[PDB]
Amino acid sequence: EVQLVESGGGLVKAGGSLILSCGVSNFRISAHTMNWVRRVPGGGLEWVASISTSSTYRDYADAVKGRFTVSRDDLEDFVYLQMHKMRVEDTAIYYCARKGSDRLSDNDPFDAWGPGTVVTVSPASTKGPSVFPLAPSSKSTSGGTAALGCLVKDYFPEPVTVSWNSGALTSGVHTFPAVLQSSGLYSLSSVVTVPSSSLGTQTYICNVNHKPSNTKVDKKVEP
Amino acid sequence: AVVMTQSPSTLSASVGDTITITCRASQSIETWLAWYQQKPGKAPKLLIYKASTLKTGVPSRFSGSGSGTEFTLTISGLQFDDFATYHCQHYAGYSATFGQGTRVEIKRTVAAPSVFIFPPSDEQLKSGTASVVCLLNNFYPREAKVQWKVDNALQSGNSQESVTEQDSKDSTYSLSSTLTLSKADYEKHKVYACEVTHQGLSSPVTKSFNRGE
Ligand SMILES: CO[C@H]1O[C@H]([C@H](C)O)[C@@H](O)[C@H](O)[C@@H]1O
Ligand SMILES: [Cl-]
Ligand SMILES: [Cl-]
Ligand SMILES: [Cl-]
Ligand SMILES: [Cl-]
Ligand SMILES: [Cl-]
Ligand SMILES: [Cl-]
Ligand SMILES: [Cl-]
Ligand SMILES: [Cl-]
Ligand SMILES: [Cl-]
Ligand SMILES: [Cl-]
Ligand SMILES: [Cl-]
Repeated sequence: EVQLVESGGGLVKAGGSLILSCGVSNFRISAHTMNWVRRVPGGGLEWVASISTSSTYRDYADAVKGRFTVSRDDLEDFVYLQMHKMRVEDTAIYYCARKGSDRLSDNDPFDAWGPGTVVTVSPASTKGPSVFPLAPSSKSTSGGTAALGCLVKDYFPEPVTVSWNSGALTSGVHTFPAVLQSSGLYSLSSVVTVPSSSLGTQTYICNVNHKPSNTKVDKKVEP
Repeated sequence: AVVMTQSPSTLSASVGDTITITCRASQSIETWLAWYQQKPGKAPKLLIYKASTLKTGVPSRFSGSGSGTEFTLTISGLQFDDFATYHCQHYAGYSATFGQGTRVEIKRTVAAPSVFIFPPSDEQLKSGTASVVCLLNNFYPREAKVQWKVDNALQSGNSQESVTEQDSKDSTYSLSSTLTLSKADYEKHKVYACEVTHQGLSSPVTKSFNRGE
């Protein structure tokens, strides 16, 4: 009859944050100390955090202290777990659990548990971009002008910086705002227009810098 | 149930101009109206509250007026710092409602986009993905429509757009549209077309290529 249900979950890159919530049915949380527990991939359970009635005492596993926060909402019956600076070892199924028994005492077991929500922390906090040419052709000519560029794909987090020819080429450069792809990674293109007559008279190199991953890529764009 | 209506939604002007932005309420709101300034990627900043009271730190070239159902933000002597979006807001004890925003930009003449298309690189293709890029360059005003057609079948759900901030030298915008296909899907079709509609184009302009040619 009593039920709990966790919401939030899924994939987080190392160093990231994720917030979980717990809602309930057929009881009021106000009477109960509420807990978060997790089941790690090796199969064992780990107590994560406890929050007492009226929030007077909040307690945390050593492994998460200073990174996790538990809160409660007694009027609408929710418990929250904020998780920050997440680590691979945080990867687990997370359950909210009530401390309780048929008759309440000063120290009861966990009598009711949610079904769990899976939280996965990927080890890579950063990912350097892949850089592809946007090659000039008759299809990227308009009037006496040619366009060329670099597609800077699949990096995380922002930002990347893009120069052209080590900073010697700045006129006619547009570096677009990044877009978040459904993959969770960023992409942008940097383009430059030049006279069609300058093609073949020099090289064009985009210099891509991704500070967060300490990745630098130079890409030559021809013809 | 209070609805706020802001006009115009885009306002194009020059440095030194005096401009007026209007916000009207669907029912009387006394003087319970605020104005915020917002720059791209930043938080809104409160400028004026109770219709006419400037927040500390706000230069006197901003002024708010009005009461009841009609309110005005006036900026007297536009500076570069003032090009931004302005939002009006009715605020009550337990709710608020905003106007739709007014984006204040630099005025210039209509300029058609120059359109450019880029097939995926052979390098990218090897790794299983095809990004097809259409560039709309140096156009004004910012409103523009791009449609992708693959063997004349209109595409939906598989492209993303990005637009630049207004250019500091020629006051134009540029836009990229990127079509992303699996290599498998890409190799199923021949003609890839970017069709562009813009006020400066008498009829829409299509740039296309044939895969592999
Ligand atoms: C107030 O009683 C609550 O808190 C108790 C302790 C103090 O956590 C616990 O044993 C009870 O089951 C209940 O959750
Ligand atoms: Cl797991
Ligand atoms: Cl029991
Ligand atoms: Cl149980
Ligand atoms: Cl992983
Ligand atoms: Cl320049
Ligand atoms: Cl770097
Ligand atoms: Cl300030
Ligand atoms: Cl803006
Ligand atoms: Cl064109
Ligand atoms: Cl151009
Ligand atoms: Cl994209």
